[PDB]
Amino acid sequence: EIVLTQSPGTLSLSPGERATLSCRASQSVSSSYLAWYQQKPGQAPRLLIYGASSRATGIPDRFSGSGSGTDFTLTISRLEPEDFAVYYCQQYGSSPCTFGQGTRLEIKRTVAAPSVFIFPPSDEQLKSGTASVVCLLNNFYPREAKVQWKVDNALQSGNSQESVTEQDSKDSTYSLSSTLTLSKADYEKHKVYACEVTQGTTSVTKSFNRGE
Amino acid sequence: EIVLTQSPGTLSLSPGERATLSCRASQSVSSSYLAWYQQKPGQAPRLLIYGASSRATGIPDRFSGSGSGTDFTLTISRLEPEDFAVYYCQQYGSSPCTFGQGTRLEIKRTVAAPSVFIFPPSDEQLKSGTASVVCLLNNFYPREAKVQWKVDNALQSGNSQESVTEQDSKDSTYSLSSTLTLSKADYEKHKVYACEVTQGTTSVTKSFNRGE
Amino acid sequence: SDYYNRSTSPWNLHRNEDPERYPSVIWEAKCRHLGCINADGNVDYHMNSVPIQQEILVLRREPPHCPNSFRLEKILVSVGCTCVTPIVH
Amino acid sequence: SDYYNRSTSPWNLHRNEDPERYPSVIWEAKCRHLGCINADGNVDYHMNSVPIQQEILVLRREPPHCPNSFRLEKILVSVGCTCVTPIVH
Amino acid sequence: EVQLVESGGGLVQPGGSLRLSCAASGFTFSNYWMNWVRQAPGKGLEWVAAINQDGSEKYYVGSVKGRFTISRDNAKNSLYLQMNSLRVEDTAVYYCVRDYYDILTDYYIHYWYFDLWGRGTLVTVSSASTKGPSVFPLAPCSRSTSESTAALGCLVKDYFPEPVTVSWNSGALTSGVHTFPAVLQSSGLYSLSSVVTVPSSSLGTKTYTCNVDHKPSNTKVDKRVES
Amino acid sequence: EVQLVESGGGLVQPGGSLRLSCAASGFTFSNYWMNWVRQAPGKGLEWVAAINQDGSEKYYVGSVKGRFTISRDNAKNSLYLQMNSLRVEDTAVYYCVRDYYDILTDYYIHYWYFDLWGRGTLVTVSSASTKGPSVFPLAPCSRSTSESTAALGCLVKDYFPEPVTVSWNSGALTSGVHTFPAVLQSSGLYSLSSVVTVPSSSLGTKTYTCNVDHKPSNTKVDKRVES
Repeated sequence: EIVLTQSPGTLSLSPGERATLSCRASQSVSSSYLAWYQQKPGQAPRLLIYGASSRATGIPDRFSGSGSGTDFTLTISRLEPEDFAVYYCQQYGSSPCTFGQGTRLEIKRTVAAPSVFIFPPSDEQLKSGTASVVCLLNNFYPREAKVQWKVDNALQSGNSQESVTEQDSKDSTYSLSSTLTLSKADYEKHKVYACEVTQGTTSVTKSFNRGE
Repeated sequence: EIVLTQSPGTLSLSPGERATLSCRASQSVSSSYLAWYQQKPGQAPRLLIYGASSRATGIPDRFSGSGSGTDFTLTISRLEPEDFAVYYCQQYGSSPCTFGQGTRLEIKRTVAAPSVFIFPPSDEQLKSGTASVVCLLNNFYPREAKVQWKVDNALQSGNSQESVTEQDSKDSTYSLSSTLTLSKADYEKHKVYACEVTQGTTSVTKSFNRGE
Repeated sequence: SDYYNRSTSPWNLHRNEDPERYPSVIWEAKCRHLGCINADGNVDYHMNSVPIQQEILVLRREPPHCPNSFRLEKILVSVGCTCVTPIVH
Repeated sequence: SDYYNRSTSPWNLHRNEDPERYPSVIWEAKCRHLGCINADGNVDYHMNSVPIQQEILVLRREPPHCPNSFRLEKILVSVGCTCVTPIVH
Repeated sequence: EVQLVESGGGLVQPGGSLRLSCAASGFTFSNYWMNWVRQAPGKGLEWVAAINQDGSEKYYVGSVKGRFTISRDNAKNSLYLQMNSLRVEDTAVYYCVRDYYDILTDYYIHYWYFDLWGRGTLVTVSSASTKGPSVFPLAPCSRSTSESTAALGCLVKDYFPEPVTVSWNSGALTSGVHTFPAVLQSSGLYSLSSVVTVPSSSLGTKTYTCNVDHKPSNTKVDKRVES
Repeated sequence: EVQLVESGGGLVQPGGSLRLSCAASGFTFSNYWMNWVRQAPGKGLEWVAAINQDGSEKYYVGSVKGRFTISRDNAKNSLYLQMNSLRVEDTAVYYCVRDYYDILTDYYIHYWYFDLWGRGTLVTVSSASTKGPSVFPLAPCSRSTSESTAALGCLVKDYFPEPVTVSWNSGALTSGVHTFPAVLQSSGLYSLSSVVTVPSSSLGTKTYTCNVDHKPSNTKVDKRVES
């Protein structure tokens, strides 16, 4: 079964630039039967390149295909906003057909610090025996950032989960929800809840006292 | 292609004992289509077991076959001198047929120290511009032993080669030839040639002076 | 030949003779599996066993029950399976 | 069907009609390779492409050059290749 | 206008059955080979099955052996997938796809690539029962002073299966609204957050309400966040 | 009496050809499938090719693609292997083998295992020319005192190809004689040693001669070792 490995896992570039996408096959792909697909969050894939180098019907000139045997390249010469999506390669030379694991093309821009907000749990949830502290990191760049909950100064681990939005259509930033999750009995024994965000050197810390 | 791995690489046991030989298949061997062959030095292989458990025509009761799928065993319950040979497993359930890399069954007995002899090169070879110092390790047990040439006390490396006999039919020992190989110009500049053998604790050193 | 049992796409044979149909000796080839039997002896379902069919001529009486000369009818018979893949290599 | 081009054991067809031989429409199947084309599209020689042959009935005049009723002769024709292995699975 | 419409998704228990259906509108269905390609939430693309023009041939991925059955109906212009004894690992969005074919002379040449795709349906295989969301207000410890730009939100905790759709003030509030992808808790239930950052001068004037719509459970929570 | 006799071995240059022949004596040849299985000096067993009862089928190992050709002659009861464009890695002892067959009802069942083998021929693929051995005496620095059991030998240096056969005193001296397997020097030529340990009282009475027989070069060296 041919195993397609794509490089990089994720590619941060700015519109106007040239994107160079790699698909490495575990075995020689017969008669260069390799296709490339584009996939925007929430939508379904779209065929771009076939037979390693041929552009599909409608696909603009800026999309280019190269490769033979085991190494295959997809190139987008002068990047436009609508080109920032996930990219899969697929082979149709060996049975069964296999796909690459994907490479997302992200819109690289100026660093931005999030606007950190900390929301305490509601007295509605408190009567249900569970405490949920959410921290929001509003509009920031790049995706990487480190949130670390602190309860009565003690650092938390194993009791949090987070989620990140897709890249903003207009400002190209990222937002991040983080949820600490404790028992009502736990929360009711501590006064300080702090959400700590770290981007590079800086370490912003939004907080609250239980009785406030 | 099924890959058969046999364990151990070599098995030292004494006649009367029970030998337990292992053949591990990289994939499930179809309908337990596995054969076992015996091979004595200089002779050609001989079929012993077929269909993982069936003894071939003429093969004595002491030979036993076990296994299914990936793990297969060959057992010789009460070892006799004529059973000490190399053993290959072969599969015939997957195309192509592949063999195990082999497991030799050696006649384990009492430790014996070699009778170390050092022969200098002849004046016949000396006029041909090359010096060859041979050290013989006569009749010893087990096979393992370490020879280390020494020239004017300096330890030699990269200029020696050795060879070992098959296991002696009568006394079950091993003999070992070792050849140091130098230029005539080299040999003619040093006086002490020593062959150093090491078995366990002991380190016997046969030698000679060039002019003797 | 024993190709029917040693093929990657093995097939079973099924003999027949309809009350008027001739010859009596016609073994119809039927595929054993959907998939094919790989080199390791396992069935791989990204490949398919397909029967190769042949259009040929068979003996038939019209009007029926006649031991003389008449017009012979059509016959569609599968004679052996082969292993196919969706890829045109 | 395009099985001839999509099989692991692909075959080419060769049409023929000897001066007296009938019917004229008979395409003799010949194997493309000794080995078989694996899933990766390569030829593996630990497997063999073999033609499946069928014994059937063909039109022949005896005495020759006759457009009437006579006795039909024997015909040995390969109609499609299959992939075999030395192992009976 | 040439389209593919999947249907048949939904929550199933481990051991269950489902039948996905795909309506192939705007083209002569009989001319193409079809396939089912799945995508686990977040993970990549994976081929499930393939089918001949007339169904003469049915190709399958190893993992779905004798559990899944592809089938078609050239008269009803539809493709189906019969999913039996479903395992949790079958949780994915299934796409029905059209296989590009070419014609050199009088010979049809099928290629195992997909020139047309569908919207795909989400199949969820879990033991968890359908649970409507418990919706909570995300509000700063105290309005007073705080800052000039307030954040407000909705914690949509403990819902199953996916999806929910959050909306602000009956979809009038769209600007600077961030609805976070859901994270599957340790309880096997999803939780998510919708947030809005409004001028803190607007609080005490404008009311802020989020519209949590959980169609798998026909639940709809409309929650007013108060500072 | 049922036997297999290989012939056709010998030194070949890289790029060369050879044809191995195997005489299948004592059984009806047409009934069995045959194979060529090679063994590099010291290394293990490896299948090379296989052949049908009538030659209808010819199976080959990947490494020998379009370079080797198995063939038979049921009338001349023989099996052949046509080795073309030989590479150094082809250096090995080649065995011709008989494939076990069974008959359940009226059906022949071939099994890919070998109930009968031959003695095998040694094929050597190298650029090195045939070189006769340079034979030297192995004798203690000085007879006098030394010990009671003297060792004596023959250094058979720089011969090609293999084999040599060493013998002592026209094969009269067999007891306590050790002929060492040859080691392939850095020059691509073999060297080996035959040794004998005799009572040191015998020296000065008995003469000791070794008989180095290099049949690939029709050379025969008879050397007298003197203390």
